[PDB]
Amino acid sequence: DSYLIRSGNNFLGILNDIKRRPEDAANELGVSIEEINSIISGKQKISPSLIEKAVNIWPVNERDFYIVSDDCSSGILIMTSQDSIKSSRIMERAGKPYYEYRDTAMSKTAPFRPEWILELCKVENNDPENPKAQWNNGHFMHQFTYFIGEVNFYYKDPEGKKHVAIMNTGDSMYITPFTPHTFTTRDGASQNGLILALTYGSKLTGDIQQELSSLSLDCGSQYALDFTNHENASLSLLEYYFELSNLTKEKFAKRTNFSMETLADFFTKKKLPTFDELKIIAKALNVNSRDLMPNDLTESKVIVKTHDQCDHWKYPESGNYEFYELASTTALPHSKAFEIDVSSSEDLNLDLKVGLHQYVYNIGDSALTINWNYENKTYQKSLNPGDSAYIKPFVPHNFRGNGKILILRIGGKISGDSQRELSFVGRENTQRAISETMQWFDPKGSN
Amino acid sequence: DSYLIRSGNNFLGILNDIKRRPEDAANELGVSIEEINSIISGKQKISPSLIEKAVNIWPVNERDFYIVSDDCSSGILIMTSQDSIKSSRIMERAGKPYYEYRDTAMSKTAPFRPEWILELCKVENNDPENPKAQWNNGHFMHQFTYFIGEVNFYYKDPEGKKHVAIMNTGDSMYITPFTPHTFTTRDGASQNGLILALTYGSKLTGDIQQELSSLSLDCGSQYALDFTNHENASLSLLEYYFELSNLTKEKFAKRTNFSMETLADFFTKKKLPTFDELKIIAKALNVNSRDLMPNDLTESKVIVKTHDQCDHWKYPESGNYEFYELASTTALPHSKAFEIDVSSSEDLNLDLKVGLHQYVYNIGDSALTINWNYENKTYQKSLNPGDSAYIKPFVPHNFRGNGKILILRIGGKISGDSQRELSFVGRENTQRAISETMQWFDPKGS
Ligand SMILES: [Fe+3]
Ligand SMILES: [Fe+3]
Ligand SMILES: [Fe+3]
Repeated sequence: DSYLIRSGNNFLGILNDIKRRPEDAANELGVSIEEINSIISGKQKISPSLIEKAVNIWPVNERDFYIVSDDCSSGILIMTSQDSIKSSRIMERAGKPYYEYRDTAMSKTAPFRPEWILELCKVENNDPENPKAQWNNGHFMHQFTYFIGEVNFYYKDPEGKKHVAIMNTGDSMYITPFTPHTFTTRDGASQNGLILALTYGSKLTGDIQQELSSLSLDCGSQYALDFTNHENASLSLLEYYFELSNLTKEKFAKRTNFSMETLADFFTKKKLPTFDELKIIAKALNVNSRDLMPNDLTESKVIVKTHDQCDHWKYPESGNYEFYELASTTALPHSKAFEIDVSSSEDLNLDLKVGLHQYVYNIGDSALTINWNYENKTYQKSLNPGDSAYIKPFVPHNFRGNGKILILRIGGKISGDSQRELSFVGRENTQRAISETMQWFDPKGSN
Repeated sequence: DSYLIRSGNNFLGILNDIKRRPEDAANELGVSIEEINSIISGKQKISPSLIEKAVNIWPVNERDFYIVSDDCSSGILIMTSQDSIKSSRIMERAGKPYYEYRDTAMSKTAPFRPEWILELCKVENNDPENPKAQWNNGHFMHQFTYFIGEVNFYYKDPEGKKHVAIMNTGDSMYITPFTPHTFTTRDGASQNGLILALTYGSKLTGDIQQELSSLSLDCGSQYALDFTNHENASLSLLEYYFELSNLTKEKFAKRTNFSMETLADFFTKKKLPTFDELKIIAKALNVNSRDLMPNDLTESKVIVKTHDQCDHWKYPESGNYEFYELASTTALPHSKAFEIDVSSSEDLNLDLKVGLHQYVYNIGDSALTINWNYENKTYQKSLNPGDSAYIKPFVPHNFRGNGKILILRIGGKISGDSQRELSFVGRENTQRAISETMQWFDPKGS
């Protein structure tokens, strides 16, 4: 029923945005005003017949009327090791069993696609060209990976040359979307190698992808700027925002009080604008220096990090956890992967809180408890070995017991531009910004 | 239909992301593998029965299966002044007709909601408290406005006080979402005032709004950082990203090699980190300095800009146009509004090209010709007074003749983070990133 309230708020917002009153919707859609008001109030779900009428007269899409179902209303969603076994499926490559996939904790509200994947193909050497390795085409999802056992991680560099990483338990990696890769188990291993492939979408799924799909490939491909290195990224961003301004080079020079030659040094990669120069350039282009800056450095398309390279620290000061910093890339500043040693059993107090989507997997051999609070209610559930969990953003929680967990945090679609826009709109408006509850004007008047 | 091909590609993407082969989808959904392949190849639209079944076993929502119909297949969509009159609706406030709305050029692929709105209520003075002004509640859409005639722009400040800006032809404004406002016509004016309220969504509509809607208000509201001023924005971002790292303050100090007095001055707003210090903080928090940076300055919630205040220049160097920079705010760096005088008769070059959504309205009293190219096909169409058009991003085009146009450019959801991510993925991967066409692996091998 809270689904219907959110669905009614969604329909009301659609009517506000196109400047249609409830009476206007009834007249233009050929339906009674009672049906329109019953949808707005959340009494009756909107029908497929009404949705199709709306697409026919208004610049709205069918997907605008279907909201996301909340499948984790208590704030944390747990999937058992037994349920993961039931979802098992074997995939063959070149006629022999190659992978076993198992689903882990996912939610309709989060972009996680975390896969338990056992490596069924064994190799006799660590040659990256070994023909036993069956390669994929690369895939759309970003992929973080945690290694368990004697796994070989095969991947290609941008030139197409094959590489392999000889991985062991606690190693981790990140691989950029559409980079081909495959995994095997080394011969002589006590058991088959296993990877926890924590794949996810970021800022190219859902609505944004649809906004691109309606563009021609020639136009759409021009959004992809040259970020192959830091200097190219600086010029690509400068050129893009210079084009956005619709200035001439002469007016641009006159506005910044830079010479035409100074500008020429920038656009030919001869000179790089200093921080002070970048701020003047940004003001002239009606943008922020933040908008002209690339990332601080250019990461490799594939990041490999062995466990011995992981920095660690106690958290919090009391020391209930030991955090291990797993593989990462500044190309995804909101993707945080941690290995956490849990050694605390004295209380139920909530010592962890973070504004990101969270996925958990019990990689130890002991059971752990998750305590959390959500909507004025406190919960406590067990996370056994092989169990996984999804945690909504900002939910205060802890982990209790003696064990080890894998955690991946991602920003989803909110972190970054969206979070910043919501902050500018104002904290007093966040509730209405998330879900509209009133018509955009009162016809009786404000007087 | 290219709709069914894109819709099948979308279904393939869903299966790839959950690691389901066509055979895996057939077994779990209880349907034949021919039905699965016929959807993927575009030979048949997926049924509501199959979608409902997919939502019941997989972490997908129904909206994931409905794609956007391309209603602008030529790259530019034109709406006539007559079509705008046909969409007319007069709205009353406090018992009297107050506005006449008319729709202008819109596309299902773009976030524009641009309204032609005639001010039917006339006021006898310029008092912001005048009871004839009928205020709204504020609305979700960002709003740019271009003024035609003797219009009064009423708005409220953050403290709820009422203001009025005495506007005239060529004036423009921006107003932040949910700021209440209304418009009237000044007396003695020869005709009713008109505004072109070019409203639009940016980065809080659709999926982003859905991602927030499933969170409790307590959790969702914590995404809203304190951006009331530049210093508060700097501390808000620093604290948010410090929490993401899950460091203690002590490990943070050891990682940065900063003294505790230096960190304490940051978190109490005594001192703000220098640019060199900000790079050290970002490396320690495993993010970019740009991610820790706020905007350069804090803009007002309402921006008012008269015609006299608009800088202008000839474009290009040869001089087919005179561009006038209308109202703007660095809170939306991808929103660019221009008034353009066109005085070019015979130049073949397509001299305008920009990676943003574009809205055009003929505000002059003369017709203009728009030339453009899209998908290896050159077009030429007329833009009469009162006609409007939507232009897809990166479409090369020009305007020819003698006249005046209003242009609003917005980034939609693409500009910013999404564009940067697509750039990192690589231009050679753009086709599959936009629409996946192959299974993520070949079951026969490499
Ligand atoms: Fe993969
Ligand atoms: Fe408005
Ligand atoms: Fe006057």
